[PDB]
Amino acid sequence: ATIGRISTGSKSLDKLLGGGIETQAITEVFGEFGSGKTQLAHTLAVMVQLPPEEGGLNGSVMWIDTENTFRPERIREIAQNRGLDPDEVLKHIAYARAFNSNHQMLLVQQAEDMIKELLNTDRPVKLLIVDSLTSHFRSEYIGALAERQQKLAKHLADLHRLANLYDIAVFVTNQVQANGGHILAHSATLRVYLRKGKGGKRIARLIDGEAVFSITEKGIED
Ligand SMILES: Oc1cc2ccccc2cc1O
Repeated sequence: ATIGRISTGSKSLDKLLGGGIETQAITEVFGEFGSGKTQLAHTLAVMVQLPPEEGGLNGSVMWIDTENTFRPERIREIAQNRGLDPDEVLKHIAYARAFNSNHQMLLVQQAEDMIKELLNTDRPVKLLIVDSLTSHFRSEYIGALAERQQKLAKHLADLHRLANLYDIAVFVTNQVQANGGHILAHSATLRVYLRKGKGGKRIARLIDGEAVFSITEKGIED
């Protein structure tokens, strides 16, 4: 398949990304608590449902939530201010809460079943969100870094296999703050560092210029 792109909602961020986040890729956004990673996830879950002329892929979404941070009412707001019907947008987001890191890993295998079901339809899965990818692994493997890295490596490999095999954009969030971080090392296809700037602006930089945007009723925008 050709590489598809999903607009982030921000022209600035899209330019930094060469058009948007890519299918057949894992995009990892990392930064401190409150930097806006989950807002970017919510925005992408709407944008992907637009036609390509507006920066989407007419795609369906699968969302794995590890922190109970998915907000359907926020999806509705973004959809309504992106000219889409909010009920339709929500009907095309499959949502699951991961109870722990082992359940999170099983949910990726389950996602493949729905991906296959939708593959030949007019609304194939085009976006798989894992928010937060690292939170359960970090809390469960305190004092056991070597074992944590083994499990994370397999999880990321599963996500790669889905991105490439089914032409999906995988978008993952990772909280990194004071003294923290192996990030995801070199595993993601693309690492985006997100931070707060003056006056509520958000600033993004590729790790391995900078885009600037705001969180609004449209999700994010310049
Ligand atoms: O109905 C489902 C929703 C999911 C969401 C994310 C990951 C896996 C899922 C599996 C489902 O059957």
